[PDB]
Amino acid sequence: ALIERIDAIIVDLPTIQQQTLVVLRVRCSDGVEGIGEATTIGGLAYGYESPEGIKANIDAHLAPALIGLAADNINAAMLKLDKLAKGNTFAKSGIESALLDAQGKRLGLPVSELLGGRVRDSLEVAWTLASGDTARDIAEARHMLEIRRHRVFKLKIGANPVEQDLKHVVTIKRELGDSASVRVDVNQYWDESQAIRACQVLGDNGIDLIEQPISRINRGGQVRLNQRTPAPIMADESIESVEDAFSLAADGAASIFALKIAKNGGPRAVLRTAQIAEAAGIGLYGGTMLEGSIGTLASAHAFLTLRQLTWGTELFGPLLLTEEIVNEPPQYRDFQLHIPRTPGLGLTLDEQRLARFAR
Amino acid sequence: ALIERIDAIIVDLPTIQQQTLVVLRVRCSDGVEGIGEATTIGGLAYGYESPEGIKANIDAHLAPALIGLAADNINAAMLKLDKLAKGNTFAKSGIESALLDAQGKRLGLPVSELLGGRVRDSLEVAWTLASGDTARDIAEARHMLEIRRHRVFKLKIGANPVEQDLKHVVTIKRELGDSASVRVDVNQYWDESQAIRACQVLGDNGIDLIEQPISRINRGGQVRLNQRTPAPIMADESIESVEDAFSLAADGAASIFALKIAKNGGPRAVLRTAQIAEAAGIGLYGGTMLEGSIGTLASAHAFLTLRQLTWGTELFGPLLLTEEIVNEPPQYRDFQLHIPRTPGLGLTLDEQRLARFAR
Amino acid sequence: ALIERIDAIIVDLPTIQQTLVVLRVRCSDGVEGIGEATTIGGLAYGYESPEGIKANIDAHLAPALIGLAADNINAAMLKLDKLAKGNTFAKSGIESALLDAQGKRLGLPVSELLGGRVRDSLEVAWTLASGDTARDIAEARHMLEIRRHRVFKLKIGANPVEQDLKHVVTIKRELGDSASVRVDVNQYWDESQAIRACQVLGDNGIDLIEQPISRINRGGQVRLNQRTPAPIMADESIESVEDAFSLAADGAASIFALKIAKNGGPRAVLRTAQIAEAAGIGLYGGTMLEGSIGTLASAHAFLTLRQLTWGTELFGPLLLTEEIVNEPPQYRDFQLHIPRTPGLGLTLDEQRLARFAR
Amino acid sequence: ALIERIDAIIVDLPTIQQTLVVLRVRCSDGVEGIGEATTIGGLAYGYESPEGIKANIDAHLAPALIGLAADNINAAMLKLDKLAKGNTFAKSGIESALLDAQGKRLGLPVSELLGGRVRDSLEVAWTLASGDTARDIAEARHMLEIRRHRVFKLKIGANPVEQDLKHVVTIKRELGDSASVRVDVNQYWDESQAIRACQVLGDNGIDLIEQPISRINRGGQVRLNQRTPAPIMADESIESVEDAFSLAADGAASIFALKIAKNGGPRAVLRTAQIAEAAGIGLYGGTMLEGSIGTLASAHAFLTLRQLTWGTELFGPLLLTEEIVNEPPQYRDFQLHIPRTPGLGLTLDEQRLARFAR
Repeated sequence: ALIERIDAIIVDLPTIQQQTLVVLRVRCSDGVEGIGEATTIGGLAYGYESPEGIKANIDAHLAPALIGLAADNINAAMLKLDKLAKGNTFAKSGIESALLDAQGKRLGLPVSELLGGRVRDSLEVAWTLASGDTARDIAEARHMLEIRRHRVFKLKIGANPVEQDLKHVVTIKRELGDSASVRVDVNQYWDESQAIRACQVLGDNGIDLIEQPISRINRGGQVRLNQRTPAPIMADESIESVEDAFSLAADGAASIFALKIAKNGGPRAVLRTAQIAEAAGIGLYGGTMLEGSIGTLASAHAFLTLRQLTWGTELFGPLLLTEEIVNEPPQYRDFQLHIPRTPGLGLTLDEQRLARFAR
Repeated sequence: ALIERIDAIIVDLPTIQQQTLVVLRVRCSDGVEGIGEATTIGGLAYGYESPEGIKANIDAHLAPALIGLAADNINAAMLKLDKLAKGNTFAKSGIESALLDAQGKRLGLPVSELLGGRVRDSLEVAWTLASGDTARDIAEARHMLEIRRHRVFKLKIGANPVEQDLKHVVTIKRELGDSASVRVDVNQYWDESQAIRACQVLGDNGIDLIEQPISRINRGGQVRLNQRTPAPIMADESIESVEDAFSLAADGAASIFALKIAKNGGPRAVLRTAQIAEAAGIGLYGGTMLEGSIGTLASAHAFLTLRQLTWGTELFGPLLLTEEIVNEPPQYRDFQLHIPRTPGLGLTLDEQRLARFAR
Repeated sequence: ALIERIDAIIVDLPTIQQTLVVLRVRCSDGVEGIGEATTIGGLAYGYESPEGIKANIDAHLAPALIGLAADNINAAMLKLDKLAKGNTFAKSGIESALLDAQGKRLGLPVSELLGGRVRDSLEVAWTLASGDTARDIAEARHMLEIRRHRVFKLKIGANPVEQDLKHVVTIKRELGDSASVRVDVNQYWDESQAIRACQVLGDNGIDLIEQPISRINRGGQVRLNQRTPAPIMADESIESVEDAFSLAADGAASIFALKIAKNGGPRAVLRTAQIAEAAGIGLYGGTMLEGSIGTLASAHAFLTLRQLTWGTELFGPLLLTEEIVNEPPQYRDFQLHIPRTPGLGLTLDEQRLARFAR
Repeated sequence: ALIERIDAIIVDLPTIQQTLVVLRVRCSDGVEGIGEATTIGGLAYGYESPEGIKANIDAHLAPALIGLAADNINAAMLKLDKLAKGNTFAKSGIESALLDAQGKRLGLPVSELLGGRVRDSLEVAWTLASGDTARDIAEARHMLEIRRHRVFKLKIGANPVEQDLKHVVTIKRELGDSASVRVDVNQYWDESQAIRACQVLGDNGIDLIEQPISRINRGGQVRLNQRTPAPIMADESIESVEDAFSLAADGAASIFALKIAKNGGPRAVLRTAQIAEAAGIGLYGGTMLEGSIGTLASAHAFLTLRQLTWGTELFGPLLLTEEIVNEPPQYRDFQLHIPRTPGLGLTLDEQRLARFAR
């Protein structure tokens, strides 16, 4: 089987205002087509790759290089892209995901099987409390706990005065008590001078982990916080490649790594980061860039092969979408995401919805 | 335009007993004259440069080297002074300030514009509670808060027994509560054996940051305190040059840097320190050597170009003066210092007051 | 003066082809600023490709600046940093254009806007690219003859080590003291290969070794910086100003190559240059092979530096057969000469722009 | 397909004897996978001996896998990690057999199961073992003559330093550029001896120095990695994948020897290989002198690596006079050629298996 065609479609989907995704379709000579997803959050704010640049680069450089190569030699295809292109992990993630989807369908096996074999069939899924209103957040958390959908919550902070964000988080934790795990994500917003007292308060008031309190540019401060923060520090934005992860582990910059296929280069590349982490004794967390079912499931097939994910995952992207361009709704039940053992990613494109939302 | 003349005038001004300033006047061939200020605190106690030495060095070495050079090539003039003179940052600060003032007037642009462009028009201004009497300090702080002049206060400590200074500060903080930010400046007075418990008490009792607890000679202790003090440590006296700042950031000696044009070599030189800080993720604070409006405004035009100043500034020098040798009183209103977009520093000399206070 | 419109045009020029991205920033006061965001061969030398650069300027970068004050460049650039991470080549092209418009507006050269120059010309190196030893030596001798270049660079690492080594050493052997010979490995070797390679190179009079190993091996660069008999230069290890700080703090290189495209503009490159100065690191004016516009923006910044120990490699325009600029760069007596005219001192050749635009 | 039975058979083969442990994993779907757990001379080169390997597979390892899904190798291997610590040789033999059965099942070669190959053959070194200088040079010249090997390894450290040094240098002196000469000290020297030895070696064109000192001297390897003029290779310092991480984090070697037996299988060795790639470390395909089965399992993994700077030493089968496999390894033109047939592309020679089994 040879790679015959690769399409990159930008889609704008409505949310509970809209999430933009880059859907990849790779048609192989044997009639099999694989699908993948390259998604990011708000244009360029969460990465150098935007949906437009991703499409531009796939069309102009990445796809032309693969047409005519064997579909079933995923290693050769990706190694070729690395040689031709520096970075561009989001784009490479979608392509790898599509190639793995296609190979799974072709052999009748699920992607996790191609990746070695699963050790579980479901994954714990956290939930971001996003209203900004403390009371609403508490109400929402209790509701999600009642319907058994989530029991691990995450608050995004850093954009308001430190004391304001602190008050918010500590209040939600006191109210929920030991009924739920509460974590925070600062997304590099604080500088070390701010993080010093903040991490102390958070750690002292029951917050389980602090995700990326300061900027990736301050490597030394990450090492110091990793030694002094009462709550463990998780690296997210500091990881923009498998080599970054090695670098962070050697320095003792964090005790937990967020695993994101988009920042590593696909399902196989995230397993390298995970393995570097495992070799050094660093805890794992299944991360997301809020992708729909394709990218969420591609991430999921990889995480199912992992020995332990001490902190669970945050694969809730599909729950934020009102519409999807896939026909099979994901299974969220009893605090987890359940993954089928069907061929490939086990997804089928909703051609009607794809045409409607494509731009 | 060529630099035609440079005068260095020592002036003794009355305070709320007196502050000595070195006023610089640079006359260029096109009729434009720029003004600058080289000021220090109490002779030689806060630096190697005294008003007398500054005047001696400007007259004998620094000025002669610039006469006849182009007024509008500030980079060439300063680089020339560095080649001819080691250190002498206070003197160089006044000259740069005067050269930037002159160039701004010449092109009709404010100094901040020459420095790249402002991102704000006003700056938060802290206030030093100096009576030494706890009760008076509390009374003063409440008054300044009431008239909306200051909401960030700083206590200078280190000269009395540790417990005495500690009691003083903690009492002022308990009384003011969350209505004001309270910070301390030890000016290198403690040794590390003292700072260990002191920083712990201060940090535990609501003090936001500790400025220069120990001597610049103990680099290792600054690194340790930066890791163990509950409240972030700010470097001030450890910075006597742009290279010192780089050195301190590489060592992880402090999480905040006080920015002073006098200790760096002028407005442009302080931007280098700030940039080294920004590149390493270190927080910034706009410092002062208690200069009048000229040096305060020269400092201000530089700080307005900075992305963030997590800790505000302490540009309150003019408020301590009963008389000034400048005609335009500075704008302090609603907790801040407001900076005009007028040419140069936007100041004019009060020739009558200058003649009267010159010595 | 407000920013009214920003045009990003992809142009393919023939070489002795090179794809450039030309920026045109028109301001409400009638002043137009021009800039250039250029890379080498698609995505092989950076994360940005001409197509992605344009896509991003058109969809994100430019929209954020329309209506802003054209004269407050710091404010404009700080806005792009907030809306987009990375994207240094695009950001560089935009800043260059702003500084150009501002120079024209004030009737001052970009170098003055950046503080004031300390020199009027920069030493320029030349890359011997035939791949043939006799041919390279003949080319170098010629450049030396016409007094155009006396510093030559050799791109190696893509052939068996011993071959590349034999090549470089022969060239230096033949030229001797008449020239300065340097190599650029562009991250091709691994530490195990560079150990002996660096030793051999240094022992044979090569002045410097540019980026021998990959930026991913920080410990190796630190080791090579301490053991290589010839100084190690960082190039690809620098992808932002903070990287420069990081490398400096680690003692990973004794020389930093300075490229506006990799840092984000003539101002961002000065931040990198100053961090290096504060640490005692040697400087080198680098290039991404841009035409005159990009080369001149780089130049105006390099003219303000107290010292460029290893000179520059701003020979970019020389590789081109045609330019979309009206003023050809002045290359004479081993150097590039920069006028004191307003802005970048360049104007668009509308006719040729339309011809090579795509 | 479930795992139905696992047989571990000790076989002694004559050499130009070597004891191997052959694994036969039979699955419920009729597919049989074969593997090999081999070490050199009892317990002198590892913690596992043929007798202990068998004892442990029979009493612990195998019982835990009976009934499990044959096609979920990761799940099976993670089970062994939990029930038994260490035991990499046994674990390696088992994984090799599973991958073989899975390749046969799917009709795909093991290299494809591991991701897909980037080459069809691997460069193979040869160990000159007569111990006699003239004899070694004659042997090397011959291998070069028949185009079988051009890279030779010399095992030293068991004689007075000056003697061993004199030996190696003479061989390199005589062969010159016609060949790549390397040494393996197998932890024989102490740091005080390696200081001068490494210097002399490097000065005389030896390409690399494999494991000069003991894994117990971490600081020394870090020092030797910074001072030795020739690159230092880690072999015995690697006894698990985590060790590889540790050595990489410390900057203890610039090259890692890759051996499935020391890491735990073709998959475990890829984990080690990738940690090395992430750090900029050079790779070398190593061996524990296994016959075709072990050599092929190693090979299929090495074919997926982007780069093996120093080649391999998969000459194991060549040392044997008889094999219990039906397909002889294809050694030609300095390399080992690996087919694309299902699994390891090998089948058991039942007749010979029974003859040499013990």
